[PDB]
Amino acid sequence: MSRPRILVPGKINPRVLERLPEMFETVRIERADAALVTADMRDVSGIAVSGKLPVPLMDAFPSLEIVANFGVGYDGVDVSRAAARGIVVTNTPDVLTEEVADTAIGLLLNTLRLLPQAEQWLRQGRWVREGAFPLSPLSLRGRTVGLFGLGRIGLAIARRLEAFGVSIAYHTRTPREGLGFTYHPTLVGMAEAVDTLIVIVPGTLKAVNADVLSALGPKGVLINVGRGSTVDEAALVTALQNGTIAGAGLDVFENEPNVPEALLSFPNVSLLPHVASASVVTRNAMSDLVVDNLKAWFSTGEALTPVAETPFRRRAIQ
Amino acid sequence: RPRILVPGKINPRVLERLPEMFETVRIERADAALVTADMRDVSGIAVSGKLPVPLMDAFPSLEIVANFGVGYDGVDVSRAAARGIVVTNTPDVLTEEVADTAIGLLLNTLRLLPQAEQWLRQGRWVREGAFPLSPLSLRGRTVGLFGLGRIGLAIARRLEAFGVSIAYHTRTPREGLGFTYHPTLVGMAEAVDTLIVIVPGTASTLKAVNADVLSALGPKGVLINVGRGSTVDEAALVTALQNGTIAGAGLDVFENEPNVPEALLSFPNVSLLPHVASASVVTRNAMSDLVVDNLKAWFSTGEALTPVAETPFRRRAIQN
Ligand SMILES: [Cl-]
Ligand SMILES: [Cl-]
Ligand code: NA
Ligand code: NA
Ligand code: NA
Repeated sequence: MSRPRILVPGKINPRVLERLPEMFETVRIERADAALVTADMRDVSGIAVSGKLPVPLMDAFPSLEIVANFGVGYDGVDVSRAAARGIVVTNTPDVLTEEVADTAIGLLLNTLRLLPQAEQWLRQGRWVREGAFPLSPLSLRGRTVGLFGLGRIGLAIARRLEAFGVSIAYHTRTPREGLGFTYHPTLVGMAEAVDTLIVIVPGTLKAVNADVLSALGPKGVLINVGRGSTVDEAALVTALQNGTIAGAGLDVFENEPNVPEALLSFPNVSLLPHVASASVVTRNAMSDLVVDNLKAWFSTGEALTPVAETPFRRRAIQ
Repeated sequence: RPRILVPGKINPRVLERLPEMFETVRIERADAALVTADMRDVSGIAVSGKLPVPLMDAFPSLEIVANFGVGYDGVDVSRAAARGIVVTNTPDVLTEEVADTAIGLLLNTLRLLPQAEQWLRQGRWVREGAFPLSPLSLRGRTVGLFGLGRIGLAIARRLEAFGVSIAYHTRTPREGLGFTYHPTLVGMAEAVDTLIVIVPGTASTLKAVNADVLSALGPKGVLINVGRGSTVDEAALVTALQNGTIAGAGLDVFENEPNVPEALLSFPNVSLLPHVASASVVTRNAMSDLVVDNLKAWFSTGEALTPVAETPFRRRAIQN
């Protein structure tokens, strides 16, 4: 049994490790580091990876055909270099869409209604000793929501928001035919028109800058759920400090896991440690898609979810 | 001008607007001992919470009690009805806000968002790494509503957009709705994994969510209570959580508020809120406006806006 050999560098969801033996021999190295590649490993034809895949590691495998990335985001893979070598890169879209949309709505409600702070009030004994938690100055009722980015996650968020009875707008570079939402050709224009901005664009130039936050306005609320941040964190802190905007909810940050100290001090801010897809069920589905991409490639010659930059079918082997 | 008693604490918007038509009479607590002789010309009450019968019966010219809240358990409505006194509540203006809170509480219970936030704020994301993956999720869940009404329909509307199936239990089915009806609470709890309690709290629904219901809900079961605390058998809930009979709970209401038993505070799979279902400034302002506009409508048009079912009275001797 000469089964294809798949490298796994460093940590990965254990479900990937569990399922690879269905078709593959797994080659483990402790870190994503070309120094750890031995001569025997040079027949490796696939990689399964979560996070950074340095180019020297990728280029240590002359027979490499496919990189199966864990996550919808694949920033850690040099896709231009992969494309140049005819290497297919796959990601995990679709299976996490609904879970991410759920998290975004949860974060929005927690930011507006202060539910985590209400719970802390109760757990600190203050309901007993001091009385009712103060009324939340904000609410979802009567708000107008602007989506920066659409895609499948944006459509899923928009679908939820319609059912809460809020008006919905969106900004993308091109409008979507068919949708009954208001399209804004510019980000600043949309931020002007709405009081609630939800950032779902993947996110070096931070598009949500001082000008955008100022347009959002004094009743404005910013929600960021990304794979990276396109929010100018220093500009956000300044806006919150000065009352330029009314509140914010953030699941993603410029330099995770580090959150600037100033953001932790505001009473009108909700902070989450990048939990958008972090359920057992959804991370299991992401793991399954990594493995099923590899299985499709080696049993049929085409991947399930290849990225846009690598539209390749499997080549002949001599 | 008609004189309106306000006993104890009430949203300041009520106090602000009463002078549009009324003289306000304030007493520090809802206690008949605080009523003086010159207050006996009072013709209306605006009240939040309990209105003891001796306080209500201290006012021989009382015509109307405008209750702050959709619930009016604190008013003895049968005694009011016997005296020809109209009681009003504040329905409709809080429905969407309450539905929002229910969905927020559900998501927080399933995905552990408040605990995730505490993990971050305690410095544990930095020092220890990722918050654990949540064992539960809204994905693939089946939701059973105990009670329907306008709040239940608003919750159902939200849940449809999350791609979860909806079932409901009430004493009689509703014609027209495309939700699955369950004739019994235990039967629904068997069929679903998520039970949301919204039913109007009555003597009939008291401790209806009992050991049998929670056991039927099952080991992936989650209980959300945004109705009355007394609809859930609190001791039975604690036992079920302790033993893993159910997987989690989210509670905005309790048997003896503001007291929450110590055992409930210890569970890592439980979200607890201090009765905040309608507690935004915008929604409590709308509730305040409806209290005052009920009083204004009574005295200036001869009928109330939102009289309760037990006191379907219009004001006598008015050319309206
Ligand atoms: Cl994972
Ligand atoms: Cl209030
Ligand atoms: Na704006
Ligand atoms: Na069940
Ligand atoms: Na309630």
